[PDB]
Amino acid sequence: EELLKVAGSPGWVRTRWALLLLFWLGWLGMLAGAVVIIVRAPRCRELPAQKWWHTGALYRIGDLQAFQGHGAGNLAGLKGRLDYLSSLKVKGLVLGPIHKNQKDDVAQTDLLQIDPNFGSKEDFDSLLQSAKKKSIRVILDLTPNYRGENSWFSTQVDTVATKVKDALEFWLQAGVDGFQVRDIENLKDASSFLAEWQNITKGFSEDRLLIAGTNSSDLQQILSLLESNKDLLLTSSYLSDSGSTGEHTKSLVTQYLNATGNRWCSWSLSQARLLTSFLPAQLLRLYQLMLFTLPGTPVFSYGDEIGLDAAALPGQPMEAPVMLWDESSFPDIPGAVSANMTVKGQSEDPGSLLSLFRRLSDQRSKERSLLHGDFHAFSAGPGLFSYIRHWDQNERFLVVLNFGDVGLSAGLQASDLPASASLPAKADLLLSTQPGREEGSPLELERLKLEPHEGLLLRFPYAA
Amino acid sequence: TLLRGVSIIIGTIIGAGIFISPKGVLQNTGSVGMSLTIWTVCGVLSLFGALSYAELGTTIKKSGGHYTYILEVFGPLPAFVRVWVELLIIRPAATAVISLAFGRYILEPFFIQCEIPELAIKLITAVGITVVMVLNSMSVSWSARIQIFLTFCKLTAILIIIVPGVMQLIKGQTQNFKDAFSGRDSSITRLPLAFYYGMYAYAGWFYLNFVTEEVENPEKTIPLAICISMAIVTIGYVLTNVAYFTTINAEELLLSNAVAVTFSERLLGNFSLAVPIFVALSCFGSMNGGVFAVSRLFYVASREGHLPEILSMIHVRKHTPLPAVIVLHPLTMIMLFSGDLDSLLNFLSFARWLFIGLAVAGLIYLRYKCPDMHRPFKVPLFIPALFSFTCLFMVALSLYSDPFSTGIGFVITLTGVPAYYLFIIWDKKPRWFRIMSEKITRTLQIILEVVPEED
Ligand SMILES: *[C@@H]1O[C@H](CO)[C@@H](O[C@@H]2O[C@H](CO)[C@@H](O)[C@H](O)[C@H]2NC(C)=O)[C@H](O)[C@H]1NC(C)=O
Ligand SMILES: *[C@@H]1O[C@H](CO)[C@@H](O[C@@H]2O[C@H](CO)[C@@H](O)[C@H](O)[C@H]2NC(C)=O)[C@H](O)[C@H]1NC(C)=O
Ligand SMILES: *[C@@H]1O[C@H](CO)[C@@H](O[C@@H]2O[C@H](CO)[C@@H](O)[C@H](O)[C@H]2NC(C)=O)[C@H](O)[C@H]1NC(C)=O
Ligand SMILES: *[C@@H]1O[C@H](CO)[C@@H](O[C@@H]2O[C@H](CO)[C@@H](O)[C@H](O)[C@H]2NC(C)=O)[C@H](O)[C@H]1NC(C)=O
Repeated sequence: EELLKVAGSPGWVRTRWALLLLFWLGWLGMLAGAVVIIVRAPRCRELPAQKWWHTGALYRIGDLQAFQGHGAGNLAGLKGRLDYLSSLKVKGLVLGPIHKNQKDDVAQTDLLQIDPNFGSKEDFDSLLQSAKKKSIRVILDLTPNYRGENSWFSTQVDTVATKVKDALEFWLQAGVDGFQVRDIENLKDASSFLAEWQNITKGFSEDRLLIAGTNSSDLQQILSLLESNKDLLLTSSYLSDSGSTGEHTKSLVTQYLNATGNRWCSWSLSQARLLTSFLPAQLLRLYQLMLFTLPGTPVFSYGDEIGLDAAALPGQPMEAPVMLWDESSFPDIPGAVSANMTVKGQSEDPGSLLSLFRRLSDQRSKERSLLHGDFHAFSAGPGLFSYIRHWDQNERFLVVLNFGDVGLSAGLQASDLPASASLPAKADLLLSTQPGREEGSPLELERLKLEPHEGLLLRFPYAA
Repeated sequence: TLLRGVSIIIGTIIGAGIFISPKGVLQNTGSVGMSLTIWTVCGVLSLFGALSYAELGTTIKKSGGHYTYILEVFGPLPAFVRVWVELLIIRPAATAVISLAFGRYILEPFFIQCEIPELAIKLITAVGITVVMVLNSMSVSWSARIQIFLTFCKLTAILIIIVPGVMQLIKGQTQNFKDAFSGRDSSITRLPLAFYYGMYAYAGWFYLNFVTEEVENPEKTIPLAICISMAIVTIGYVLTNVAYFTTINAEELLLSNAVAVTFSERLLGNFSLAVPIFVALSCFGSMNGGVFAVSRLFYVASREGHLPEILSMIHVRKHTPLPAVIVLHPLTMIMLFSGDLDSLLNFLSFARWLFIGLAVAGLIYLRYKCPDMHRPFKVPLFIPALFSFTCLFMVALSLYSDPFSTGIGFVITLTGVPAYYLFIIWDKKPRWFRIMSEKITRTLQIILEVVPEED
């Protein structure tokens, strides 16, 4: 111990200091390199405060006695299939109008009076309470004369600024996360009435939206109905034209995404009617891939995840068809509910139309790109429509849509995408409309050749 | 009484393992209900292992911990290999695994939702290791007061997850548990590796020396303080994983990088302010658990001639294990710079669990041949022949699985068998190894200014 003491002295102590001097230089070097790597590393953008309806699809439910079953229709029964609705990974239920509406009369139609035929507020409170735990927020339609020739009253329902206003306060007290009105062409100068109600709803809380609707396909009418307010998710007949032409389904989408550019929109074929009222059968798979990938929020009626066809199954009312839950869910003249059509006859098939909807909704409601990734669409073959959904550092995407009759090649002449999102030569396939292509095999975009009426969906995370 | 002993031990088992392992377990389990039973099984197996070690230490009474528990039950030959394997595999990898998570959770506040570059994490990890070792080497008192404060911050690091994880159970947020025992395939080929994560969380009872001279009323409060304090820890970890599972679904738990940060940002509003600072303070307390824990092993081993005489000396003043850290430091750098946490943990747990299942298997030998020698505590012969035959079956099966990170561990352990030529050899070639041994001894104890303990 003492021999060590004498040995810590001139000549070999000079070494001792230098050792921890080099050690401290090395440690400060490690720390400085760390902070430089912190500085050099790209700082990502901020998440733009997504609401609940910004995350997943909505789900309109028009006729309860047709969504539930003849005679069995009531508000309580919605608890039975609320797990089915949460299986689709939806985030809303446009449910209604379930208020008291005798007929065609303004003084005999109250919004604040729940319709007894669906069940009173005893079932409604339970509806909300059991909807909250599955994160399936409820939205109620207030179209007052929803049982007459015209959706809005005839002479003048001026009391909408009174009655609907009291509704937008009372029911927001109850806990309904948004509302909706339909055929806002009849609502005389709706742009100010919608202004009042949107002011009420957003000012009440920003986690409370307001959807509208109209039967117009002219963008000028839609823009003039989006006159001042731009947080209103107007669902219109803009796409109601069957279209599918190489430019209509291209030009309409671009031009509407060119009016406000990025402002959040709502994507739906119609305000109330099903997909199949307009779409031929072979495009039912096709459009569901488009609507889930376009920027905005998709809106689906009941049975648009399985394609309720009024042509295959007769007897169905044209406005409100009957949902098929099982092998006897049709109570009228039976014999046409063969397992192909039903829900359970499609929950098992991996290639079923319901399964496609489930995969698409899972991807849409989960991965950060589809929620809020920017949108760029580039030129391609005459019957195509390709685009990309890219965010800051999250996964990319790519979708190809053949709207023609003859199998075409991709013809990807992109040549203008930002260098942050420029296409690679092989992209990881994820799914397809018409199955058969191996889902997971990176496909080549120079030899990318389509089949008629086929979609695609690919992935490429190059520091994306 | 046993009250303080329960606190003493429970301050060791709890740690960063509850933040590092969950995703690892779920990875190679494929389910949620099948993952929450792995945690329970590893909890009961840790109970069995600690309860066996308590008997090993109570029937030998040669103080020194794990090393002495193998020195004479088998012979010096496995004992030297135990020290070799620990100081070449276990302690470096364990430190680098705790600190690879500390470095992540200390950079999480700055990279709020970004992809932290893999090298920044390693650089911050190495800086943290260097800070911890300078703290342990410059002074001791401030390495114990800080350890107490960090134990408190370690308890808080899990009470800050359990409480928000049960406040939503009382609400009724049970949705991820519906198909509990169902998920991916995850065959038996990936069950041992999940076992490794499961038993890594319940770490600390290894280096937990027990004394019959000080502990009040022995044969009473040594097992009655491990039975009723590993059950508490098992319950705590089960509830913590349940809290993780109620919020985070299995899939986004799998794709995540740190679990506590996701749980915080999905529950709390002040998430970055508290959670990836208390988890970091708990990981810092865990890596601070290298405080003399390894140096006592040097002191015990070097006495009967296994480690060099250098490695068991203390500073002239500022008395610290200075030579015991400049040997654990470069190895830790090599591990954390040339390895991955999913591949360092296999490397760690193969060599740990092999030489623990070969240790507790000694009990089944000491009870049969040479029996009835000062046996105050007496476990029934159901726990050793259920812990030995589980370590030596989740390890022997961990070579059919992942042989490129456990195969190297097995090679290094086997290298200990030749490495017994350092201990015994016909001649050390005075000029060619003895001269360098003496010169390095001189230089190493003259540079560090360290002296023998009291010899
Ligand atoms: C409510 O709607 C009106 C239009 O109907 C929005 O426009 C403002 O209306 C108030 C009403 O007194 C005027 O004083 C303002 O000058 C109008 N313009 C602006 C820019 O405020 C109004 O923004 C909407 N939101 C509210 C009032 O919160
Ligand atoms: C929306 O549907 C109506 C239903 O016929 C279309 O026709 C309008 O009907 C209302 C009331 O029946 C009349 O007041 C309008 O003059 C009708 N318009 C036309 C052009 O005939 C209406 O055209 C549809 N909306 C659009 C934009 O075409
Ligand atoms: C549609 O979007 C494009 C680019 O996103 C823009 O089109 C410009 O239109 C004006 C007038 O028609 C031309 O002078 C420019 O040369 C066009 N730009 C390009 C790049 O071609 C514009 O943002 C939108 N179009 C309009 C008419 O506003
Ligand atoms: C479910 O799919 C099968 C397979 O296509 C359908 O069988 C077709 O039925 C149509 C009648 O609309 C025939 O024209 C086709 O020739 C049939 N296809 C084959 C391959 O035979 C079946 O009809 C579908 N289910 C229902 C209820 O229509």
